[PDB]
Amino acid sequence: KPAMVEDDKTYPRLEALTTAYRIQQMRNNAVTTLLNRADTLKSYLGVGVPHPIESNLGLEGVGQYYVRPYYNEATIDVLNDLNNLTSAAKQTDIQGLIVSKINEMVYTADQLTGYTAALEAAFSGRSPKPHVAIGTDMRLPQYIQINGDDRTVGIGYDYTIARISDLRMKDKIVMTFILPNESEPHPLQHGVLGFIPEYLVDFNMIRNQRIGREIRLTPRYRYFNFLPIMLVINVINLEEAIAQRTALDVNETQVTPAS
Amino acid sequence: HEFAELFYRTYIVTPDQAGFQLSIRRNLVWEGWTGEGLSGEKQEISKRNILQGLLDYTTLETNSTELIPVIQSGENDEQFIDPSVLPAQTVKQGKDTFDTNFLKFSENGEGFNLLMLAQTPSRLKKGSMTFTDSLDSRIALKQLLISVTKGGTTELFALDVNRDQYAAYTATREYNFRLMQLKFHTSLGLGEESTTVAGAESALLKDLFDLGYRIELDVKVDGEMNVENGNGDTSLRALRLARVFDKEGKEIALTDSRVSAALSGLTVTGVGYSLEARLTNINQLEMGLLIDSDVQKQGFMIPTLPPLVIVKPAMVEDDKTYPRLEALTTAYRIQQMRNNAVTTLLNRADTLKSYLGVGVPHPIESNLGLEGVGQYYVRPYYNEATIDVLNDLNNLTSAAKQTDIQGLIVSKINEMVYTADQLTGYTAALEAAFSGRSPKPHVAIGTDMRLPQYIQINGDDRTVGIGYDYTIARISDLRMKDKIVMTFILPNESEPHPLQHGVLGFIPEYLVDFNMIRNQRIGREIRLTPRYRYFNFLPIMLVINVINLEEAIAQRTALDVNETQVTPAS
Amino acid sequence: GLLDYTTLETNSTELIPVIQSGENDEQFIDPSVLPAQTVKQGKDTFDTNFLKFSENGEGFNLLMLAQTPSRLKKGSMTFTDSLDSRIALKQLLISVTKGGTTELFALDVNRDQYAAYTATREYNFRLMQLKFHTSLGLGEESTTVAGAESALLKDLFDLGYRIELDVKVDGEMNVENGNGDTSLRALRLARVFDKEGKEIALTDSRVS
Amino acid sequence: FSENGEGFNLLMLAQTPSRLKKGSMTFTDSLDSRIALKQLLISVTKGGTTELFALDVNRDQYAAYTATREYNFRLMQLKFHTSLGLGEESTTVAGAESALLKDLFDLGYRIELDVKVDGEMNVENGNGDTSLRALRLARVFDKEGKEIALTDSRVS
Repeated sequence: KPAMVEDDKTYPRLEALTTAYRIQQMRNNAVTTLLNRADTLKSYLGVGVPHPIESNLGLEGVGQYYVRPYYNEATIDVLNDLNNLTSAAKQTDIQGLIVSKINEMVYTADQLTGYTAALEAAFSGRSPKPHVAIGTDMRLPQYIQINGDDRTVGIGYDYTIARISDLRMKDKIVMTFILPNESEPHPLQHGVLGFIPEYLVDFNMIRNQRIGREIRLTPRYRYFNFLPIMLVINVINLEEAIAQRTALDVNETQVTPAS
Repeated sequence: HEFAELFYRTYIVTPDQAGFQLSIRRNLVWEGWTGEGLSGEKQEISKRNILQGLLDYTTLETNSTELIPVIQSGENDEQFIDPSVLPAQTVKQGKDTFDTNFLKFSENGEGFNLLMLAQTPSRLKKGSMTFTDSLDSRIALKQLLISVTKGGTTELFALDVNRDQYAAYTATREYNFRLMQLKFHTSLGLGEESTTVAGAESALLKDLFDLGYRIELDVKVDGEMNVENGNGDTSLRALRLARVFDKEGKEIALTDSRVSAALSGLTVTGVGYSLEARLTNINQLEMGLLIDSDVQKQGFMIPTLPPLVIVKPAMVEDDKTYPRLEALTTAYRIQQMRNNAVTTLLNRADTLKSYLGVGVPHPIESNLGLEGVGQYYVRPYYNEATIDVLNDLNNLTSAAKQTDIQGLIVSKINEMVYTADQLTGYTAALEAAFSGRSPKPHVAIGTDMRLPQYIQINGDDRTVGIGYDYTIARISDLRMKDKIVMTFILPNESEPHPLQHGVLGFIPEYLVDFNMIRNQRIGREIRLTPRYRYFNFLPIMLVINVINLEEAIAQRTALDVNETQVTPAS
Repeated sequence: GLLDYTTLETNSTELIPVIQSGENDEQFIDPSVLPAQTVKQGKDTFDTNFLKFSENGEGFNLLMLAQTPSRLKKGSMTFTDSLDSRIALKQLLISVTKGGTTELFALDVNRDQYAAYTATREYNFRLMQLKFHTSLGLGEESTTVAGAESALLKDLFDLGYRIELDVKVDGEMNVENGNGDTSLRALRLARVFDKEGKEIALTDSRVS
Repeated sequence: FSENGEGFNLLMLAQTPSRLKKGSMTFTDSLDSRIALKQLLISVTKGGTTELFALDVNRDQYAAYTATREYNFRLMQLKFHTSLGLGEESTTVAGAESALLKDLFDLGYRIELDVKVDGEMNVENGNGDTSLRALRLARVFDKEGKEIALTDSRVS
């Protein structure tokens, strides 16, 4: 801005600066880290293959000292995997398919990772239950939230559901196990946010024979990942199944002689 | 009447203005400017709006502090690898364009100078390599390029190494004061789907991969760097095949005949590496992202309309030639408040077909030929859909058929409303433009006299959506027959605002009564001059068409079973 | 009127150009390019066309054209008839030529944000100005004469490419005299669009 | 007079050598409050001979730019609607009396041309446009301040 007249019209108040900072840092870097962690787990562990504890040196996370590595991927085809008998009950059936699949994924992960044993070993005098953290886009959660007659989103498992407007996580469901009640880094957590505060420094610069006031913020933050466990599932072709009705996969018993 | 005031809020104006003018400030983001060193380009470049940043991902991600190696022909062609193995890659930071390649390991050779090596065209004008360039606290490897060779065929693997056990430079307990070293010892695993660089699945390890096997490559690399003057050297110490695994993660001896035959001809060597460093200057010589604001202000003005009058002989009272005074008022109220509004709505529908295409969003300030100031707060969006209830409705019993059709149509409405909220970003616009509370997007449903009773009887799966409010508008006009029109409406505001769908430009007019001896006759007349117009702001709307409604009710359509290829026909 | 709309909505004061065929022919486009159409006001039917752009001075008098036979029988053009607060371009025409083939499009620029005569205070005190600069788009599945496709823009429309024409039009009008003028300053295509909303260069093989 | 295609960026056009040597100019390099037409260059042609008359049209009532009530908030417009004349003793190239208009000047006649020039200018990045829209001869004046008919034998 010009360094002879204050201008709150071209440059707004400090709030615009702070909110631009807040958006950039606290959303885009985190999304990059999460998706890159997904991709690197894909690259190293294959698909759906448990690994012996501390036998996968070459991928961060002190969590590998307590839990077997595990990454699995799944695909839901709502158009070809939904069951209807009446148009009035289609959304409940959609919820049924999605919740049943997520429950199956959670149970299989808990089965082959042995997370319960690690959890009970790490903390004594208490036996908490594994907590599922689920993130997704701005359209799906209300197809997870109950409507009339529906069952719990994961039986016996407590959960949290998050909202994000960014367009990578469109029709995406990402989940893992975390500890909600701890504020200091543990090997069991998914990751921690290393943070170093920045203070504002405002002063004049003479750049290429200039006269102008300059405002600078240098951020200091870094995202680290601990638990090498995560499940990535995507749902495709939803609105078509909602608008176009499918029904009644029928398997003939070939009593009409062909076998 | 309900309909006209539903989409067009009444805004009254005194007769002393020819129109109303709006002023809106926009806050926008953009990097680098013309100045006078080149005075580059006419009509300059484009500037982005910040609100688009909430939905996009390369809008804010900028890097200028990164110290990436840069090629200069005839200057540093010796420090880089031979480009005959891998062609140089192109990278962009700031506004410079240049080619890069992986730095190579040298054993007995001289160390390089990372600080100097990363001079980019932006720096050179700003000054070449002054004192106060100091490397950041952490410097780490990102990729390693090992050549797995099978029978003369070379495949390069850009193994992402930035994420691993130990790649962060560590301060030394002794020796000099700023000598940071690299002590790198681990095994890097090649997964069964670990792709070759530049796409393409690994075609060499397929033989082990088809059996589901994997190889363990241990890597022996050391290095050192000075964080004051940018000097340092790195050397590879050892690299060889260490272990081979099965699908169960059980050690398999290299002496087995099959794996040994599959491993015949395998030699692995390290080609080069790439190293990340950030130039933490305390004085700094970058221009960040410039932030400004611009103001676009619009002029809206309101004309008159053709007059209406009744004439009658000026000696008598009549209910024959003139019933009371109410006739003109009723005619005028029709004139104003129904046909013109409906015509405006339909013309907007046609216009949005003409411009936006079917069901495709556009970025912010993507078009200016569209009417309405609301175009700066949301992506434009127009989508249409039709439901063939005859070919789509589910029938179980003849008793619940109306409930079934109601559920189908309401589910379709929910789909469109939710996907509109997803694609437009209207929700965040409401969150921002008003800060006292976060109101739910208030939805209005306008349609003819036919449909509404098939929308609300009983058994609503979801009303119009959870936490959504609705208002049902009904009208008798024909050309709206058998359609559904919906949009987004603010019920709590009265003044012009970019989040209104429309505002009814209205100035009062009063009766004109006096004698005119014209055409050489005498009569009493009542001149009525209406002056109003409809002004609409928000460029978002959704429409739904229904066909075969009569066909489905009076003819059964059930169970389009989908036989799935069990009767042998493949 | 309760059911149909056309039983009402009468015009009797709007000023529309009228062909006298020999008395004001110079101020219309020639009939060899676009045949005149018949329109009705009140009980009077007549011919109308588009006012030619003033390529070289010679402004036009608006009241000299708006004598309908109903106004002819009403005697001389009344001296006190003044224009309304609003005067705007109701319809803009474009002619695209490729290889000698001429086609006309009807772009409805009515009610657009930058197409209303605004009061100007630099000259006199009853002068209205027009200042028209925007991008007039052409429908990918519409905009031929009232919609639908064309015979010269197939290559873009089949793949669905959208064209933006930048327009520079300036105009002035006097709401007491009836003298006014209108001129086209510049007219050409600048950008080409698609579904994705990202422009394509004018040098790509298909677009070129 | 640029009419079609690109306009002109004035800030590009004023890159004097000293400005090259000094580097770059400061932020928000803004134009003058007013913009003026310092000269209008018209050409007179009679039979194939062209003579240039440099009419300094500055300080006439309508050579000033004003802000628009639409578009951007920095766009200033130019509307120059007036009559320009060429006289016997007014400053002109090849003397106050030129060769192509000597006949009228000897008869004491001075010609008046109606000029209609309009334009656009922005004071933020230096881009703008101007177009010549109308220019012809309209009235002829004698040594006595009364308009003479164009159909009269001598003037015609």
